[PDB]
Amino acid sequence: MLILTRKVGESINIGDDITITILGVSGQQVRIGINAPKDVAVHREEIYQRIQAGLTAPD
Amino acid sequence: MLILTRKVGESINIGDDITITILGVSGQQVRIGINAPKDVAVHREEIYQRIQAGLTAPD
RNA sequence: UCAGGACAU
RNA sequence: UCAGGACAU
Repeated sequence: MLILTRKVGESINIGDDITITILGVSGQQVRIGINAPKDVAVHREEIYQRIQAGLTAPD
Repeated sequence: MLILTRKVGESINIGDDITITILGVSGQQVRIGINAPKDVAVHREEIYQRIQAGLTAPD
């Protein structure tokens, strides 16, 4: 686990092929971006539960 | 490239072993959390430049 | 901004 | 906002 603080217009990184960018905020909402190869997956925590059910590609 | 707009307390996911959470905001600041194995790296964009200089894991 | 592989900025 | 593998929340 890691925790750190950032502000709009800055970035964070993961692995050696992933990047994250805080595009800005709108009230409690926070617009964020993600940059990774299609060799990996990325979704909301909601959609992730449909995938970790036992797969990475639908029927 | 992906873009999301979610608020404090929400979560997002990457790969099959990474998770992200938005702990909250303060004006323009945005405190964030990350959860991944030590088999991968995670730092802010500032520290990432010390790593991509020729490596991906500290001493 | 209700969910996408797009900064719509 | 100071930099860590910790929500210090």
